[PDB]
Amino acid sequence: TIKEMPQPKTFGELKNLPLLNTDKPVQALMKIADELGEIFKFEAPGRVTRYLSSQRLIKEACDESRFDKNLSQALKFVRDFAGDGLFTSWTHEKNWKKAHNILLPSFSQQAMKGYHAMMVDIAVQLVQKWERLNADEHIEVPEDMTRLTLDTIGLCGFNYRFNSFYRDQPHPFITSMVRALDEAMNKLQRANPDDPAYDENKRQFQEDIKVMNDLVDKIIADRKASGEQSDDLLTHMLNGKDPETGEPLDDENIRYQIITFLIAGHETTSGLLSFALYFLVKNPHVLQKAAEEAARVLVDPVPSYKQVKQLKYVGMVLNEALRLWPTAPAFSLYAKEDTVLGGEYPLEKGDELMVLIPQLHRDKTIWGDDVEEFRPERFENPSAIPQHAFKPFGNGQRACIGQQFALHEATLVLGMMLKHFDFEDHTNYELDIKETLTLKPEGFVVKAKSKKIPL
Ligand code: HEM
Ligand SMILES: CC(C)c1ccc2c(c1)CC[C@H]1[C@](C)(C(=O)N[C@@H](Cc3c[nH]c4ccccc34)C(=O)O)CCC[C@]21C
Repeated sequence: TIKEMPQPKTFGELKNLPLLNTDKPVQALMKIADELGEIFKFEAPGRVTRYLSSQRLIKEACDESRFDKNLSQALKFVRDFAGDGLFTSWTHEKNWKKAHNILLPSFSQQAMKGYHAMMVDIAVQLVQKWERLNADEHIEVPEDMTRLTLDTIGLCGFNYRFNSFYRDQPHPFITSMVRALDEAMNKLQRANPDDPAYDENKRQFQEDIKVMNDLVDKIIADRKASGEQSDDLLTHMLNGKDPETGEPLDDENIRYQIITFLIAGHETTSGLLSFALYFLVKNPHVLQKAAEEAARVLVDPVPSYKQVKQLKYVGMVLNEALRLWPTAPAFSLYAKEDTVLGGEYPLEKGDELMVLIPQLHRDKTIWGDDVEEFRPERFENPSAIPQHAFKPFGNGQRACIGQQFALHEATLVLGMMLKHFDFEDHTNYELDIKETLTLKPEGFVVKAKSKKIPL
């Protein structure tokens, strides 16, 4: 039976647009989904989209014969500096399939054996930082996790050291990247963007793009000028040929790929580690089980690749953090042809869908009544999970190319943190989720008491 779609409250001629005039739009859309259910229409002047929250409908949205990746307005604003890199390109652009074919082997689970030593380099810098704190001191969790994830992708990506553990103020490239990302996100709720009042924003945005291009173009030119073969993605991109076209990536597209990886490794991955540690300190029995696994498995001064693979419970902790607060919380699709969603909702070719991942991950028909509880054991038997119920890394050929990298890095770092320190929630931290490009537990702080185990 063809059904009328619910719609949240309207503001006359502005329709639903003012609902996203908020500093926590994902959390606002989750509350709307709680009220309206598995699908709702969102209208603004000149656009309509449909927000999906149920596994029943998202399993159909994930059918690549019926739906392809759409560039949200968010991605279109980020494309002004990420260009036709993998994340901000349409599936039909030549540079998407070329870069996908060239880079897939560099991002495989087996490729992680080659990045492992570099990931350990940065993970040891984090452990040494925390070992060197004085008794009276605390840890700023998202800040240190971001130092770690940014430095890991810089070193594994391009053999470039941001040296984030040597700094209070970000590296100048990172101040320009963060300010460009903040401008991109700010433009989503900026009425009259061509008001001369925004001339200062536009000048600054162009300066920040120039800072990013200048450093990345220099690193690519320097690498071509040296002939050096390294264990990094830049070597793979300079040498690689697409088997289909037989072509390599050009230097401009390589720059966009590097900027794309640095955005990804600065945002989503540090939020995963921040939320994982938040949930562990709030659930001491889970923390104890994870710490027991780390002590049993990590028997050497630094972890081996194989030891990280044997941190099964730590991997379940990470999946359970991704379930509750996935740090890339939505993605957009368009209908390839006219189609009916869920036997109830007719769509025309081109019609857009948004997948609200945190709400999908709270579908009680999948996870049961205890959906708000942090219970990593939910992931003990993943064959029991119905199709498309768990989507923190997106869908199909447009799924996260970085998934294996992100999870290897996070499992290694969290394993070492649990081996080396006991943790205290010394402030009884009240979760406050700040929304930018990503989600983070803003102001999350802990104390770490060394177990005095040498590296
Ligand atoms: C916990 C960490 C991460 C999460 C939750 C995450 C999540 C996602 C999601 C949901 C998408 C699909 C976006 C869409 O459909 O519009 C995506 C795409 C992508 N991610 Fe990640 N990501 C993570 C880490 C990384 C890392 C570390 C890298 C690279 C080093 C990376 C690179 C990418 C790229 C290049 C794409 C585009 C892939 C394509 O369309 O060909 N991500 N990610
Ligand atoms: C770049 C990646 C990492 C990213 C980051 C944040 C968001 C996305 C993706 C995609 C989804 C997006 C939200 C939830 C979203 O639905 N937006 C939609 C709808 C929309 C909101 N205001 C607009 C102004 C003009 C045109 C469209 C829009 C959209 O962006 O089209 C808005 C906040 C940022 C967020 C989480």
